[PDB]
Amino acid sequence: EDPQLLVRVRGGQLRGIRLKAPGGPVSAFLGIPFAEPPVGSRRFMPPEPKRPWSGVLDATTFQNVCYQYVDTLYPGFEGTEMWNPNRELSEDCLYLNVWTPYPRPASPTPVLIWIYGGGFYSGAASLDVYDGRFLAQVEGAVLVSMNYRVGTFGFLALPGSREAPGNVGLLDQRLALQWVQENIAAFGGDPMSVTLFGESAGAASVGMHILSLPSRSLFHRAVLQSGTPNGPWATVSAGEARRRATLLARLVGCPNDTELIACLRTRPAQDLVDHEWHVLPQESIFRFSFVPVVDGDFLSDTPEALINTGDFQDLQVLVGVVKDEGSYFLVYGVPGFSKDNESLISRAQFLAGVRIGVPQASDLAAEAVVLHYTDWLHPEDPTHLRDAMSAVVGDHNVVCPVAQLAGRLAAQGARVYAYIFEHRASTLTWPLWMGVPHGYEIEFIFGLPLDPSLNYTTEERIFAQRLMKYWTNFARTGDPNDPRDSKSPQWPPYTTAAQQYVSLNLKPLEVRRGLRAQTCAFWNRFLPKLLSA
Amino acid sequence: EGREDPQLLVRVRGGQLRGIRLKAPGGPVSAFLGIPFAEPPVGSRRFMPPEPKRPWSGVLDATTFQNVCYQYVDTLYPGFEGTEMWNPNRELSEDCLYLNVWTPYPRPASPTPVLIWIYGGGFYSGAASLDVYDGRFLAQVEGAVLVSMNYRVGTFGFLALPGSREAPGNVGLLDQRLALQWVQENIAAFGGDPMSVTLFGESAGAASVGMHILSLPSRSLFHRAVLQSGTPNGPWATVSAGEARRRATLLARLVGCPGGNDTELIACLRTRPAQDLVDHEWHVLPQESIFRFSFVPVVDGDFLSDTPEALINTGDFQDLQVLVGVVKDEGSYFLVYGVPGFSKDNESLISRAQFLAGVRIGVPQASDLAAEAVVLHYTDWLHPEDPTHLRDAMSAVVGDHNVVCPVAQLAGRLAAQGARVYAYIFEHRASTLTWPLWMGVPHGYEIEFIFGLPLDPSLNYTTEERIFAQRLMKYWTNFARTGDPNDPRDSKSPQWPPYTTAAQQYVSLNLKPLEVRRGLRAQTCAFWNRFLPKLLSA
Ligand SMILES: CCN(CC)CCNS(=O)(=O)Cc1ccc(F)cc1
Ligand SMILES: CCN(CC)CCNS(=O)(=O)Cc1ccc(F)cc1
Ligand SMILES: *[C@@H]1O[C@H](CO)[C@@H](O)[C@H](O)[C@H]1NC(C)=O
Ligand SMILES: *[C@H]1O[C@H](CO)[C@@H](O)[C@H](O)[C@H]1NC(C)=O
Ligand SMILES: *[C@H]1O[C@H](CO)[C@@H](O)[C@H](O)[C@H]1NC(C)=O
Repeated sequence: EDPQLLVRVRGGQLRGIRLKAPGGPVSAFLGIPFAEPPVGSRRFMPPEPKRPWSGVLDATTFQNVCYQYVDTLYPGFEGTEMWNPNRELSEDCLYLNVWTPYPRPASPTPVLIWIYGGGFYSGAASLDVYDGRFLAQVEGAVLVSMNYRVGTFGFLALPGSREAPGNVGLLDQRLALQWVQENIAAFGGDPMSVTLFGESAGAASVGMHILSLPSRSLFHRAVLQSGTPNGPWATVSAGEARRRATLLARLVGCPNDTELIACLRTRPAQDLVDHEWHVLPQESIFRFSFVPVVDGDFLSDTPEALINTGDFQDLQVLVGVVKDEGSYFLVYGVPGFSKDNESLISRAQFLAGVRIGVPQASDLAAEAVVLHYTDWLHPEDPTHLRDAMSAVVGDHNVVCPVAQLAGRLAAQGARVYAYIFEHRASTLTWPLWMGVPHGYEIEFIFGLPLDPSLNYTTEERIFAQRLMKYWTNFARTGDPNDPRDSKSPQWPPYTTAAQQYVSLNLKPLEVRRGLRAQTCAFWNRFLPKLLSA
Repeated sequence: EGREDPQLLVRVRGGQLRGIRLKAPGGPVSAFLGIPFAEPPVGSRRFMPPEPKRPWSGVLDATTFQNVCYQYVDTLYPGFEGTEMWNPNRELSEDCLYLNVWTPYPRPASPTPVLIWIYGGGFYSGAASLDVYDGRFLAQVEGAVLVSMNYRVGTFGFLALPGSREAPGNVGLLDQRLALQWVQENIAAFGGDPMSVTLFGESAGAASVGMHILSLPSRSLFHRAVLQSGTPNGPWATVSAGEARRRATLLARLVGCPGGNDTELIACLRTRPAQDLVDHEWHVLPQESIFRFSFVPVVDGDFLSDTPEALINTGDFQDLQVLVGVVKDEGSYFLVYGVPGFSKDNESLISRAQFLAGVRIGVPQASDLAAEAVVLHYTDWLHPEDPTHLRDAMSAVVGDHNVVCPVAQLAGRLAAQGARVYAYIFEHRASTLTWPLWMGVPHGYEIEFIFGLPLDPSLNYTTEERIFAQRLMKYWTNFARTGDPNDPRDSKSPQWPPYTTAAQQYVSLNLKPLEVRRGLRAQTCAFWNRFLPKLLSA
């Protein structure tokens, strides 16, 4: 019995497992329950604290993946499979993972909590790209990741009902955060230094913890990679959630909110997932059926209203985007696009893709989009049209929401650092035209290149080490700058006046000004005036 | 006769003329100034189409410029050259339908291609007698026959009650056409070739050239066309029948007025002293505005069979050769005539607030939403409050909306419809310019170079400006002669390629050799020419 692998938490005893990282051992405690299994009649309900247990609970393996849709577009293809569930699917999935160095920290150590993305319809903390061992072994961090309910199970809502009040997947996260507050000290973690970080839907979740008062006492800093609580895809109104839930019920034969939710509770899990995509009001991409809902509770108002009026002093936040946010989504619904060819399109197809990429746009607004993104020097060149379609999607859904959030935070007291990630992995399995797709910074932040068997390049390794530095230095301090590197250039804070941000790639940090400034003014300032009138 | 210069005596359809031997720096030229081409449009002829001049007896003295057509005179900066050089330099009169002719001295052996100049000035002003329109340099240096005519401006030229007999509108343009017919009949007696006639003009003169292209009876009167900083399409050059009616009716009220209605109204207007009409001209504009002119050509279904926009979209322009272009800072001149914050006597650094106010004035026809779109497009979002950027952006809104984008629309529409198009941007600021630096190269300041004024040593231009002026004179005349501004022998010199839809090439005109550029302010003009109409159409 290795006494390093033995921990007592408020619920009982755990045995972890000692894992090998290239630099040495780490302690991993995987599959720790933080909630009672949200099964049977607990479906759609807020999570409850895990009841205490007897003896020593085995925490040496990843627990099950929250029940979710599994992608089928490219069966067996690594670029898609890497995001697919790598454990068995179950509604019994409320478990979290903790990595710490071996031996466990002598002093209270800063905590990074990872919240996975996946459009609020998918994801799991057990994926290889979320492997905590590198950050724990190299930077000596305590790293925590939890599972939270996705799809219908996490976000199906009949707003105002007692038995599907919505946002329970967010409460899943929030409960994990309390668990960390109550227990992390036993692992060597410093509960008074907790940094949330997440990507895509995970970034949006982090954003909603910023905006939801009861979460604020459970963390001190936040990182939002490629995602925001504001924006077109991350929330729905109460009216729209009620519409989609009522529609899905009709679709599965169901049938008072109580009775509708009761029949839904009788339904096998896959019966709900089978119809998940069928409740979107328009044919669209970068749109998800069951996401957080403006309930007047977890979200007191819309994210837009909350960022416009919130007070963010004593908050430090790190935000950014990858070079080609939109490319990934095009192969999933836009005619003309495939990963198996260069996806050179016509003007007509670009017009049609915009109605799909901006599904809520009036004829006029879509006209405005096409006219903005067209290169009038080369209005018909397929290579431009292709790259612009990608840009429309990326800017509409990520880049401009990020710039909007960065802006409101800095202006309202927050300390903000912005990046754009521009390195494309040598190992990337997607075609060249997709550039640096949504999601491909993660393997670097988590330190995967340090694994020699992964066949990354020497420079990609040096680069990954630099990113792990920025992230952990940010966790430690709220400032991603190494306090030992006495070298210009430094990473400056994003402000409303200078609007500085840095590029992350193989070359040294470069300071740029204005994050898609003109093009985001179009999305952030002009379009909303339009679609109204 | 007997004891006068036998080279200055010429007969035209209406009678005998005595011209004058002028000195240009490189030699003498023949000028025939103040040749009448129409009966005086005075009395019961005010507002009427011109009647051709009745033959005179004896030798008409044609040694002096004739009266300037009755017009508003600028009072913004009194005694200031930058303003006064455009003001009338002869007596104002409704009796003003005269034309001028410069030819080599002695007159040419073989028939010589003719250039006809149509002055600009918003259709409310102008005169062929101004210094910057002096044909002596082009005549002496290039051997050209140059003709400039006076045409009626303002109320006298463009007041219309559409459909009536007594004020059908567009009579100012009919004055021009009649001068063009005069050239066809008479120019051969000066050594001019009526089979090679090239129109050129700047601003409203440019737009006039455009309208002759679009009007059928004009088409047989010329062969090639040059449009400098102006277009018949665009927001200022025409008005609907309804709008011209409204403006004419309003102006009548302001002066005391009041066959049936229309006949009596116009009859009353003809009892008014010319100055009374001029004094109320600016008061009929629907909004507070710059780059808008009260009395302009009207879309009448006659001279203009439809809107210029419709005509250029749906026209056949096979075998038409056009040179078009713009100056670097089309809008700056206009800001000092209306937009608060702007003056020639300071740097005109404006606030964001002043910019927003200025946009409403420079784009007076815009809804609040359209106005918003303009402000959002022209704002620098890295420096949205920088007074220098807002200053220059104001100038660019006005210049793009009124000139640069209409020209781009015209050029692309013509090139796609068969025309041979050549396009330029004029970027040289005269060393002698009296306007401030901030105004850059303003509207109208290529003209003195096209006409070769830097060849006058007394004018104090630089040596490089002389060489530059000579290049431009060659471009324009080579184009007049061939339909191609390039010198057929000088392949060593960089070439001026035609403007196409595919490549959108144009050239820079400055002290340096020709530089070819692609894209006539393409993104920004897609905004004005494609998006903006869709908005206001909702
Ligand atoms: C790349 C990283 N990403 C987030 C973790 C995983 C993919 N999920 S996605 O939302 O990004 C794109 C997608 C959307 C709808 C759909 F049906 C299939 C895929
Ligand atoms: C500079 C060249 N230009 C055309 C020849 C001179 C005419 N002035 S203008 O029509 O261009 C601008 C203007 C408008 C209203 C006003 F009251 C006074 C001036
Ligand atoms: C320039 O002069 C004009 C007129 O006097 C005035 O409206 C404007 O405020 C002045 N601007 C500056 C920069 O002083
Ligand atoms: C690949 O691209 C072509 C057009 O370039 C498109 O027709 C096709 O749908 C794409 N993929 C496949 C193989 O279906
Ligand atoms: C330029 O030449 C001299 C320079 O002082 C001067 O006497 C003359 O008047 C100037 N010419 C003009 C047109 O200003």
